[PDB]
Amino acid sequence: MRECISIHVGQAGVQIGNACWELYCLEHGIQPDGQMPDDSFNTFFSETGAGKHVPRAVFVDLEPTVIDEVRTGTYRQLFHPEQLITGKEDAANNYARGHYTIGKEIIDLVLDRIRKLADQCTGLQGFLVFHSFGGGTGSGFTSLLMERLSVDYGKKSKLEFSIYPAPQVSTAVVEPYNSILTTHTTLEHSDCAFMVDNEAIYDICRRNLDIERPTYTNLNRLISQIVSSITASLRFDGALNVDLTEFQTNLVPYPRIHFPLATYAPVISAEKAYHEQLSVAEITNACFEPANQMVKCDPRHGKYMACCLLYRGDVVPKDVNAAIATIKTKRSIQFVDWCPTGFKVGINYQPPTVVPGGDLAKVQRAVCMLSNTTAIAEAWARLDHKFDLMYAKRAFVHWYVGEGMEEGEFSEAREDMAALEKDYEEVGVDS
Amino acid sequence: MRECISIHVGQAGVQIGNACWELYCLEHGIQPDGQMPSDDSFNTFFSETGAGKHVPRAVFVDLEPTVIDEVRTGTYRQLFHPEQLITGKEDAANNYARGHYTIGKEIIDLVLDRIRKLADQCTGLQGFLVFHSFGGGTGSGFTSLLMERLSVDYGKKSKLEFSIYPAPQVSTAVVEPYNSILTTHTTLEHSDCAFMVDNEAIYDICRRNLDIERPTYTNLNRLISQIVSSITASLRFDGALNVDLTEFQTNLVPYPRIHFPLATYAPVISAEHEQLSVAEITNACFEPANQMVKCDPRHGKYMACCLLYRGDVVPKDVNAAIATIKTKRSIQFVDWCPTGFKVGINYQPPTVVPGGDLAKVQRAVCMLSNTTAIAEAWARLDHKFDLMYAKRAFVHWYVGEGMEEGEFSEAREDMAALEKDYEEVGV
Amino acid sequence: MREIVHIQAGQCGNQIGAKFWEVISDEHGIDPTGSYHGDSDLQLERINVYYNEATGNKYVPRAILVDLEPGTMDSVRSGPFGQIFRPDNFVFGQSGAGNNWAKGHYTEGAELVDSVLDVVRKESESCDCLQGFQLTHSLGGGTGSGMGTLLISKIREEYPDRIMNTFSVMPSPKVSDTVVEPYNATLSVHQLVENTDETYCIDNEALYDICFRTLKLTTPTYGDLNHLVSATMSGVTTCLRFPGQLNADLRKLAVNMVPFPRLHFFMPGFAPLTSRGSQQYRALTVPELTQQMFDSKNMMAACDPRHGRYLTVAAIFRGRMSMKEVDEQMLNVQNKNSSYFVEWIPNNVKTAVCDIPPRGLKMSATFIGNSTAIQELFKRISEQFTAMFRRKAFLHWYTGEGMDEMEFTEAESNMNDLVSEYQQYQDATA
Amino acid sequence: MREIVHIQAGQCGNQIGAKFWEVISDEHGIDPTGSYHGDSDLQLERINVYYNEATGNKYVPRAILVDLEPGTMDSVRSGPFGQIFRPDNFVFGQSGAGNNWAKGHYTEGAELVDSVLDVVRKESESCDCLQGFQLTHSLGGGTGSGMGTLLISKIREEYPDRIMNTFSVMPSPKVSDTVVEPYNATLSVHQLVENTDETYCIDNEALYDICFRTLKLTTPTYGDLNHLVSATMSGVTTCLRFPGQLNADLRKLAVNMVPFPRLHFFMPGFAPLTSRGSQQYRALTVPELTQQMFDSKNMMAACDPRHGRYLTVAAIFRGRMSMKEVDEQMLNVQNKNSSYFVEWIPNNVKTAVCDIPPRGLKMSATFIGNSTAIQELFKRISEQFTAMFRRKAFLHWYTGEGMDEMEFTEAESNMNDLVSEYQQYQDATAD
Amino acid sequence: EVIELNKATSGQSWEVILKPPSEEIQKKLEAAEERRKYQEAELLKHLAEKREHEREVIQKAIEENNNFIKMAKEKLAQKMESNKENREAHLAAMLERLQEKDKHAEEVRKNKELKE
Ligand SMILES: Nc1nc2c(ncn2[C@@H]2O[C@H](COP(=O)(O)OP(=O)(O)OP(=O)(O)O)[C@@H](O)[C@H]2O)c(=O)[nH]1
Ligand SMILES: Nc1nc2c(ncn2[C@@H]2O[C@H](COP(=O)(O)OP(=O)(O)OP(=O)(O)O)[C@@H](O)[C@H]2O)c(=O)[nH]1
Ligand SMILES: CCOCc1ccc(C)c(Nc2ncc(-c3ccc(N4CCNC4=O)cc3)o2)c1
Ligand SMILES: CCOCc1ccc(C)c(Nc2ncc(-c3ccc(N4CCNC4=O)cc3)o2)c1
Ligand SMILES: Nc1nc2c(ncn2[C@@H]2O[C@H](COP(=O)(O)OP(=O)(O)O)[C@@H](O)[C@H]2O)c(=O)[nH]1
Ligand SMILES: Nc1nc2c(ncn2[C@@H]2O[C@H](COP(=O)(O)OP(=O)(O)O)[C@@H](O)[C@H]2O)c(=O)[nH]1
Ligand SMILES: [Mg+2]
Ligand SMILES: [Mg+2]
Repeated sequence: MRECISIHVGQAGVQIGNACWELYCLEHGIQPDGQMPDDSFNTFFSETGAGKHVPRAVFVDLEPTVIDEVRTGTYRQLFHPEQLITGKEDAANNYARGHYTIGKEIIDLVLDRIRKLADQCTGLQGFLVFHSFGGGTGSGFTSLLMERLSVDYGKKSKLEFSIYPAPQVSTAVVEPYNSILTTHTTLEHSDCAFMVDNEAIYDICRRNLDIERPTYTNLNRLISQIVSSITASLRFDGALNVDLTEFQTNLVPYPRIHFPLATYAPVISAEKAYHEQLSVAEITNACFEPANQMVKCDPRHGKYMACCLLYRGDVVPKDVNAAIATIKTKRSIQFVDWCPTGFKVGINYQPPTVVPGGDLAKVQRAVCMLSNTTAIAEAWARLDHKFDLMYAKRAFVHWYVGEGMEEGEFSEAREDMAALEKDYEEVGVDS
Repeated sequence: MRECISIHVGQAGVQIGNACWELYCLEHGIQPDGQMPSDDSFNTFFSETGAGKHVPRAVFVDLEPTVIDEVRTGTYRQLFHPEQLITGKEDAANNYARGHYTIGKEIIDLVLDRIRKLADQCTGLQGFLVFHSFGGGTGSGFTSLLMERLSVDYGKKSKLEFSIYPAPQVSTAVVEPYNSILTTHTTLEHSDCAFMVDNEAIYDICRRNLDIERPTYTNLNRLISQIVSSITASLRFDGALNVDLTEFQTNLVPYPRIHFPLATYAPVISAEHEQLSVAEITNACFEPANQMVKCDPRHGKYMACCLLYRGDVVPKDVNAAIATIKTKRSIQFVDWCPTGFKVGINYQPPTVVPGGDLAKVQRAVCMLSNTTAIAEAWARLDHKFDLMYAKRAFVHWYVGEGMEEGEFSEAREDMAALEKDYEEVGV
Repeated sequence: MREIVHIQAGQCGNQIGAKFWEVISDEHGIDPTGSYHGDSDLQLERINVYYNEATGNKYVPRAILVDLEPGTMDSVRSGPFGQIFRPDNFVFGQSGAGNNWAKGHYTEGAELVDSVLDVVRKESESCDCLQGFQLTHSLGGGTGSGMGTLLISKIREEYPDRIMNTFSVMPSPKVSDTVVEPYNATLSVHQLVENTDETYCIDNEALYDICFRTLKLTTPTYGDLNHLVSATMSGVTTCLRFPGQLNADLRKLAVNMVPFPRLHFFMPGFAPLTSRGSQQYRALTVPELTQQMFDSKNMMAACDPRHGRYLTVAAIFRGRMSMKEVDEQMLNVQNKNSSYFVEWIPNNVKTAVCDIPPRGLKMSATFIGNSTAIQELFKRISEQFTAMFRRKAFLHWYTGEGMDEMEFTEAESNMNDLVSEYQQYQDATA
Repeated sequence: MREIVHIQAGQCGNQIGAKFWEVISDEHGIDPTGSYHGDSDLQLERINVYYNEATGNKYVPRAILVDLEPGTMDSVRSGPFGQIFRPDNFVFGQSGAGNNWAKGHYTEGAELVDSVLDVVRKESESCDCLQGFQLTHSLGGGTGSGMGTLLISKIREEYPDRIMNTFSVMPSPKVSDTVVEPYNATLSVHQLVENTDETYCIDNEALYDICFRTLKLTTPTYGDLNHLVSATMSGVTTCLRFPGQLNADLRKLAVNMVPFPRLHFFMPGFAPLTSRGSQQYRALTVPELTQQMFDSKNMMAACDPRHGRYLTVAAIFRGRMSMKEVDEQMLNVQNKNSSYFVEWIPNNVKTAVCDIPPRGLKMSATFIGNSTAIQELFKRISEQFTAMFRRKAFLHWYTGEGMDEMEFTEAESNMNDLVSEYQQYQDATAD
Repeated sequence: EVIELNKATSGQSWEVILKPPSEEIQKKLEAAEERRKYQEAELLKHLAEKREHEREVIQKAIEENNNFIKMAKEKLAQKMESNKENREAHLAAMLERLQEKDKHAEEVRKNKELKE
């Protein structure tokens, strides 16, 4: 009952998926071989007659080298070989190759493997899709997959975890093109999308974890903690739970306005030894500090539309209610005039788990806030500007047109982004 | 021989019936098992079985079983045949329309069949005595349905009522004024004589004369039963005044619609004082504190006056008492009626229930007078009706049970005509 | 009129419902196994109203537990009196309603409703004389609100001859779970106005204010709020559970309290207001009990009674006290506050006295008032509804289930009519 | 994307091609017999990109040697690594091209092209995942230029789906007095603009100037020039040959370096510049390495980068060094020389670091720049072309092979268009 | 004046005058039953209209989902068709350019033979 199928697309999707499933195994006491010496964890893990716990997940990439590491790694026994799907050559950082040229060759196979997982569900909640905005596969193949999932599963909820590009850790010059093209194509097929700005995570690792030059492993371990907080409400039976349907109804007022800002606290270096444990009020207040956000933007000069607080660890409702009561009296946190009771709270008793050999310190209690703010439209503005700089000269466009795309798709996608930025302006206006 | 069938409808009718039949048993020396070790006069109210058992010529009816179930398991359970105690499944929920139309239709034929069985055992049935409240859904609704059916099945027979008029101090429902006017309208042409008992008058008599701080229905009913017993004593003993039911109509009712006599009783003394004289108890008959209905006869006109004495009373003392009342009091009769009194004396003294509140007395009197002052009771009830009906408050509960809104105004118009009739007779 | 069938729907309904059964089981001497271990013969006289007698001389609540997710009912089963309930009476889905009235009423809940009705029918058939149904639910969620009102509709169709009574918890931003609570509440009130005979309005705004202001609890929890609700529910049903002069039944209550069919929303009140666990060091006098029960601070619906007029009132005093003193004080209240009682409904205040006091109190008083001031509660929901609906905020979650914007406009319109109806009788003169 | 097929045409092509295989064979631990005698497991990880594995655990270059005269290919066969090449892959004529582009493209070379394509086809079919082709040649002669561009055209027709990459040696009067080199170069550039995806411009003018001025060799020979070419070729293919974060392939390089299809001529650069068979007594620091590779003296094309703007840059540092220091220095270069990088191509400088340094150096840096300053090279060839064509000098050599004067006019016109397109983007602004 | 002295074993009576003077039921019950029966019938018909609306809601939800699938199927078929046409055209144009080169090369070789 109430199953969730995770789909990891391209390098970023796959590598983040590795970090998430490794963490889930530690949280639930599942060994790398699938043996588990609550039952809520069955939403993410199926069980075989041999007692093996297998992830309800599919890993897909157009090149084999990333997924080949999963196939030969520590957790190779965890996944059925048919859950790990690879092609021969990648999308060469081109949205058009992930969507058409290369993607078309593997799409049917992927949908068949997803159908097999869906058949094992007695009450499928929906899908969780992990991908980058910048990759040719992460952008192109994900768009193609989302469109096909809407045909095969109608209106079934589809949630994304999208990696927003950063110059500090970029892989291609055309990432802004792939980001706008995938955003345009996926917009009507996604119900809720959690964006993760790689620059925000990079900054958090440098400032809060004292890592001079963060690696993808450092970034992914932090991301996995946030993804775990979002999914903990589905994998554990706590005091107050939030199902996928409760996330969407509480966070998304308008279909297009579906990009919540995630904030997590506390992020403490393992090497720090005198810090006494932070209270519910202290960690809750940290959720309104820009230094703890997953996307770089300024909510103080924006309006809130929704606020969801996901606590984990030693947390009691009395302390949460007191912390929320003081947030309500803060003039510096402005809600839109059309939203009378903007809060949804969830509490999971299981404390935050930390990976052995990791960078994060173990804490008694943590919280992840998912807020719907007009300030997130700053992330779109920055991406659209990069797109405009290149597109004004038609730089690199020939690579996409060479793969059968029409130049008109670029302006159609960009017009949709301009309309989206306009939508965020309009929702903030008083009635 | 001339028999009388008593019909007790609803909680008030049944519970008063318990008090009356308990008192009748004590007065006639009948035990709770029906045995009478012993005067044929009591046979008007009691039939006899081949086993020597004396059984009341009575029917107890209620739309809910819990009140009559107490009779079925009580002290006097052996006195009544199971067929005389009739119950339904659910009550009228304080709704006249529910008792008269919806729930009442389900049990009416059964009740008439049980009454027909009692009537078949009579060699000269006089008529019926009906006990009921004005406020109850059953007491109001079912009684009016029963009275209409009795007029069809028993045309020339007399029907007398003992009706409990509602009081705020002991009320059970906000819609009692609606039920009272609806039943009064429907029953008016079917009743020959009706004795109203205002619960507020009985309540105040218990507080004032019996020192009971908060009277119960048992206290109220025991006092009511003494008055009912005084009225019916002439039918149960070899009397001379009010010896048959038709005599009540003859002596008290000059006009068919104006058939509501005012009852007054004396003395009411706490069981917890030298014996009062014929003059003292007779003078108490003209004191409003001793009336069964709250009103002021001093500002009204009499049409008839009946004095019913019980106990150690001789005509010489009664005549002397009346002679002094004439010279001291202003008691005004209508210009078309003789200023006078019909007097009855029954040598049997008043009986009191052992473990009761009333003191045993050597002599007592009950006055039944037909006075226009009783129209004050109608005025009070009509006013309460008007306040609610002006806003149509609660009317949907009656219309939901099949009654039409027009029946409310038809009933109210009849009450307005009745109040006008008392004014025409008393002016 | 004897048996009542209790139904509890959704998280709130099952939480206050479980507390209700804990409270009255204690009063009736019923332990968590269902065995009677009391002393008074009066505890058993009318125990058939809420309990069925099972083999082994056990007493089983005539209760049906409903939810679209297994979570809350697992918590009920694990609770203190969780084992007392009939296991076959737990009817639950797996999907949940996601605080969506449309999911509870039209889609997920409509798939479970027939399973519930089967349990209702089974309980109803074992009644010698069923008087009606009593539903506990919130109006802000999706199951209690959406599925609860769907259940009421289905029950009215199958048992049109029985009374439908509800304990409806009204939402407040002071104690909120979802942003769409005003939508769910408006859509539910629209159903209640048409399909219930009596509704007890339990306002979370009032319960929070009582806990915060009067009881001085800086951070009130649902457990603190539910202590006030269980106290009210125990009080309001005392006349049904214990023998008394008032032969109390559900129909007679509606007949005497509801002058106009749509105006059947009652403002409950309680005195003394006590906090969870903390021991009341003094007994309240009859005059204090009377003053407090009529005090706005003691009302369970966030409405000032002095802003309207009482159409009708039913007051119940519990504990050993002077009935003469109760009568004098009640008369005094009416004479001194005559301008707050409609003049056109004579003798509109009924008082009952029960010898058995509740646990922890030597004497208490419960109040049931049909006041025109309740329009303030509906105006509050209506304002919250309009603030969102004017921007069509979150509407796609309801239209996604097949609902039309027409249905929102109609529910809002009907609630606005209900408000103007209360105002009409507030202005009405003798 | 794994295997690359190497082709070397003409005297120059075979000479630099042989040096390329000598250099990378040494780096990969391959001896002249084809046996692996190295130590590092990293030498073999991506060996398959350039080498086929033969029986006896031998490694054979996936190279095809072409020339219209037997002379050079006898010298290759007799050379140090001459025996490593597959004997069936030597395809040669007898006639020669006599530095006549028309002979290589239309007559003598057209008679040999099918024989070459047979060998290309055989090599290509043995590839699990062919990336593309790499051609080494000069543009001044007749075989490398004429037949080389004919080969590109034929290969493009048969494998339109693969990448075509060339190492093109540009002529200079300083190095060769053969008067018709400007004709052959213009005719070749005309072909390259249309049929290659990426071309590394190796200018003999730059190589001569480096040898003469910097290395102080009064009389530079081809062996001296080729030392700089083999250093460049080793550097620009390091990412393809060794495992790295950049999952380097030929297509991803084109996609990220070429914003406009015709502008695919790269300016390679190297640091430190060293002389043949000479021991380097000192190691160059990261700041020195960075400064030098962006300096005009270190460019393999005779163009001053400060006379244009960089559209895109790819840098590769080799040797054990601080990646933090490399990042700081690269950022410093961009911040201090911001006016030499186009503003309308965000994030247009990519850096890679390989632990393996080249032979004789503890650390080095290779640079690949797509600069608008390359128009100086084409303007130089164009001026030399016009000087001759205005007099119709030596034209009878070409018309004697069937060519028309029209073809000369068209090739000159196309190269003049290429120049004005570089100028257009040099002048382009963000606003 | 005392008149009419009546005597009996249990007591006696007299008068003292101070001063002289100067199918239809069945018809009503059946008409009320028809009103109750009519009211109930109309209320249950009102509830039948409610059940009809409930059917329409859950069926509208199904129809919107089907239309969403249908439009997404058509949009995707449109995208993949336009892309195949474009790729086919780009490759066709490339091969035509190379066919022209082969025609030119033959002309060059033919021209060489004529120059002899
Ligand atoms: N946080 C994070 N970002 C990553 C990771 N891997 C790549 N990225 C980012 O994702 C973008 C590049 O997309 P990729 O996922 O690597 O590529 P892909 O989806 O496999 O697509 P192609 O290889 O182009 O076919 C850049 O913004 C990278 O910095 C990872 O493991 N974690
Ligand atoms: N004196 C007296 N009045 C009574 C008694 N019981 C009830 N009443 C009054 O009768 C009125 C209500 O009528 P009930 O007799 O209780 O009710 P009902 O006739 O059985 O009808 P339902 O409404 O169907 O229960 C009120 O004014 C009561 O105070 C009683 O034993 N004695
Ligand atoms: C009297 C206080 O009782 C509270 C109470 C709670 C719950 C229930 C179901 C009942 N039942 C009930 N049966 C009869 C009545 C009843 C209630 C109120 C009245 N009213 C109020 C307005 N004027 C009256 O006489 C008259 C009768 O109430 C009564
Ligand atoms: C940066 C190392 O480049 C040396 C090099 C030489 C030869 C080849 C075939 C590669 N291949 C290759 N695969 C990916 C890339 C690549 C190169 C440059 C970039 N660019 C340049 C501007 N901004 C970028 O992110 C992004 C990706 O280059 C890379
Ligand atoms: N007083 C009270 N209100 C509650 C309780 N639990 C939830 N609520 C309220 O119920 C509403 C949400 O409905 P809920 O019953 O939780 O959801 P459902 O399961 O979909 O019916 C909100 O107004 C909450 O404040 C509780 O135990 N007590
Ligand atoms: N750098 C370099 N240039 C060369 C070499 N050999 C010849 N060249 C140049 O190549 C051009 C002549 O082409 P060449 O390859 O000798 O003739 P082909 O055999 O007809 O292709 C002139 O620009 C020469 O300077 C060499 O080994 N290295
Ligand atoms: Mg990748
Ligand atoms: Mg009754």
